[PDB]
Amino acid sequence: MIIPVRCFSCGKVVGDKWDAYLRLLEEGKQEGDALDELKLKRYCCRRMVLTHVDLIEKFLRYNPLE
Amino acid sequence: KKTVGSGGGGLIHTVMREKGPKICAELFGNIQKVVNYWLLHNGFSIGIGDAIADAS
Amino acid sequence: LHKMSMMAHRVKVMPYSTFRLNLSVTSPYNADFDGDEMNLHVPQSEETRAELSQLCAVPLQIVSPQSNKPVMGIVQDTLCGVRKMTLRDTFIEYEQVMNMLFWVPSWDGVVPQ
Amino acid sequence: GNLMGKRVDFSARTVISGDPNLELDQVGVPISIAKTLSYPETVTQYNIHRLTEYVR
Amino acid sequence: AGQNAIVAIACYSGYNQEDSMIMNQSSIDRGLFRSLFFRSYMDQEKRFGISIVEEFEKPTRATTLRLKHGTYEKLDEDGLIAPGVRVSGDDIIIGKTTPIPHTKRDASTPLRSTENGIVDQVLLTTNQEGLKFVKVRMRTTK
Amino acid sequence: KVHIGKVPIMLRSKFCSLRTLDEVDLYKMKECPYDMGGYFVINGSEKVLIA
Amino acid sequence: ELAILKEERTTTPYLTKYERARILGTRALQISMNAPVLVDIEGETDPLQIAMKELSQRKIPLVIRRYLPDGSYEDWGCDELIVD
Amino acid sequence: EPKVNIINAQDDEVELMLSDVNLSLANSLRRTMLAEVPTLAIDLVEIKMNTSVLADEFISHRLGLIPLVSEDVEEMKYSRDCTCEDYCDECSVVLELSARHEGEEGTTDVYSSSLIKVSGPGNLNVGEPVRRDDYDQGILLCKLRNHQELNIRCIAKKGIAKEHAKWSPCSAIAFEYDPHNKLKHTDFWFEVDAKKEWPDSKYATWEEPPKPGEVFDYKAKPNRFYMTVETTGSLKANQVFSRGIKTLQEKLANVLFELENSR
Amino acid sequence: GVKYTCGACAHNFSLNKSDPVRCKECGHRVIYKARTKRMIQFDAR
Ligand SMILES: [Mg+2]
Ligand SMILES: [Zn+2]
Ligand SMILES: [Zn+2]
Ligand SMILES: [Zn+2]
Repeated sequence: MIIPVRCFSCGKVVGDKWDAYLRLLEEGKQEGDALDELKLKRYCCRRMVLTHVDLIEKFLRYNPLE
Repeated sequence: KKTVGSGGGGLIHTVMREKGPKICAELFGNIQKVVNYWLLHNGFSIGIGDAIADAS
Repeated sequence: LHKMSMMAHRVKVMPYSTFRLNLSVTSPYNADFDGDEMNLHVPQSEETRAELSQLCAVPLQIVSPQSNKPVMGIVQDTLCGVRKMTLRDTFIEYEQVMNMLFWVPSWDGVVPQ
Repeated sequence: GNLMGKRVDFSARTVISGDPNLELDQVGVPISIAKTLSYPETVTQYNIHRLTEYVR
Repeated sequence: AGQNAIVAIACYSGYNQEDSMIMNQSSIDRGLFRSLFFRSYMDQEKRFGISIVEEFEKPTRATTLRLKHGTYEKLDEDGLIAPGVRVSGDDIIIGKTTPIPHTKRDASTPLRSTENGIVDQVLLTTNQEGLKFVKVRMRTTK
Repeated sequence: KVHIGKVPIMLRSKFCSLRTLDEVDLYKMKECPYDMGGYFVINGSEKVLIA
Repeated sequence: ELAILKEERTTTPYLTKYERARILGTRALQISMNAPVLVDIEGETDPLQIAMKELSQRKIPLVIRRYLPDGSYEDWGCDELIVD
Repeated sequence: EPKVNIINAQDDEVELMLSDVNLSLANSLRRTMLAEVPTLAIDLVEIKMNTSVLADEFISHRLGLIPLVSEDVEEMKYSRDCTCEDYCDECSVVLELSARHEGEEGTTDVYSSSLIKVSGPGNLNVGEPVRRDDYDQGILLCKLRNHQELNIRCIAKKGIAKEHAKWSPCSAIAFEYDPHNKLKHTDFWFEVDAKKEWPDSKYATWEEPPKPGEVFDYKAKPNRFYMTVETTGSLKANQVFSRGIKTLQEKLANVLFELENSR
Repeated sequence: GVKYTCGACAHNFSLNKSDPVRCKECGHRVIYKARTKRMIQFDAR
């Protein structure tokens, strides 16, 4: 669906770093380097951000129901 | 398992035949509670390194 | 399969939607907790209540007549726990001893030397 | 299918779970199951107050 | 079709014995393994003669018999419940009446007895024969 | 040109309408691009033929 | 004819588990149906507990009719059967 | 007798050190800061209309996890303690969100900055969503295509993390003691050598390493704890520490009052 | 009557239990009931 607001394990806010992560990945930065630059130390937040799949765009591709 | 297991002649069988089913159930509960608390405050785990042997 | 698969228990009303069982009665029932479903029947008379309490009670079914040996025993973590508990090099400090002694329902209130 | 075995009333069925804090002869029953199932108790001078409270 | 959970293999409190497992309540509160559930109910009108057909309408005790014991106040004038309305079990979601050969009797389909949720979508169309055809999709959270 | 019957059409087969359709029009027709086809639709139910 | 004299009884003088359960259930039901109690009641309210107290003191007014396979029967009072 | 040493400090997190205290005191402080520090969070969502692809409960759950400024939440009153019907101005904060996509092309991203604090218990500094910077977009809430509108009225109340994890003021509290295992409180699993196979703790240089010829001290007790508290922005780290201490003190005072009244 | 939307052009219209099940301009046979105007509460938990 969309990026979760908080990390499932600890509860750190990760819902505001999706755009920054995509921007960092766009400019050739590696995933680990981007995660380090996002100040994500514990690997729980690292797997929260790294393993997220953005399915919201696929749903948005459909025509509005109303 | 040789003592508090389900085998014959063990602690459970002796306690049953000596005291009664009520005392046997009480023993079950007491042992479970004490050992569970000790394991809670001690800890136990398994890992991949337990399946790895040395070079020799 | 046998008479130990159907036993009389005492009701304790608890929240959530799962039946709660002691870990020592899983082996006679041949049950685990990976999605097993189990059934409960309520007697509706005093005579059948007495029959269940005096004939089919769980403590009366500890020893089975199939092999004159118990069918309920200390199993799973508790078993492993006692193997780590009764080792020769296991020592317990005073406060933990007091907590463990208080954890015993049948404790007589006397702290051993 | 109807004489040797049959479907019966006053029965429940649900998933089981473990509980180290229970006695050997104790079963945990959910609130909804305990409320749905019932037992008919007679009215005597020894339990009149409890039964009236339960009715209320 | 899954999530990466931080698993610790340990004997913590004896509540994970015999294939059981302990889940973090705070993780559950944060949306871990939360899911949706959609259920669809289908209905249509059947022809029983030249002019003996079922009707999708809100039934009343004055002109309809054999009414269910559920709630009929959640229906509209067309016999169909509006989407986005919270509904409990044993409630009427589609109201259909059929004439007798009080000239009509109730044939409305209610919600499942042990199921609650929110009406997500309502679809109305026509079948091969030419009568009405309704599908009500309800959504709940597990 | 005598009509003899109606043959059910397997989805994403050469005689289906979803072969040459591009991504935009597939989204327009409320059809998931990740769908693979290989099944029939009978009375609104998806049916698959086991080998 | 089918009865067996008291001096010719050959069955065990002990109370079996099935007999004990049946007597306890019958006595509990009778007590719940407002029957006279032959023992004092201090604090117990469960009819089963009252029946058990009566059984311990050997005051239950019931007779067990044990049936031999041929058809003859032996009558044993609840006050003369040994209770463990 | 208790001493506090602060190693690092910033509005998001404090890494500090406690000494001359019992282990239970530090553990209770950590638990209280984790679960028993009241904050302000959205607990009631009124959806006037929602045409987005996301479900209503999905958006409500997403809105409930958005941190809000709870600087003056102590002066606020609980909903249960309040004598008003439903909710009033001094027991809740009302937020309004209205989003719509303009044009037939593109996707409009709705963030947490679109929430407007229409009313609240003035002039208390509560209710406003937390912003990392003055120009920070905030937490991404939803995405909207053309002819898709969101109209939400949210009610924020005061609560603790015991009821729900959304009121938790802190994310994760790192807590450790005895980096050199002098007290022998743990046994180290190893294959060849235990010292080589186990990485050193980040506070290993703070304590002197044990000498090889040293004898075990059976009377030693844990007396030096290193703990790092990280917050979600709803409260400052120092505020979280102070309010956890105050909550523990209030709980002990309540127990003392109950004991006094029991006579 | 109550509001209805079309499944093709997303056009809003109304029916009075007498008109056939059709769109007003494109003649689509698939229509949906519009979302009710009543506000609904949510626990957001
Ligand atoms: Mg199984
Ligand atoms: Zn995390
Ligand atoms: Zn108020
Ligand atoms: Zn249309």
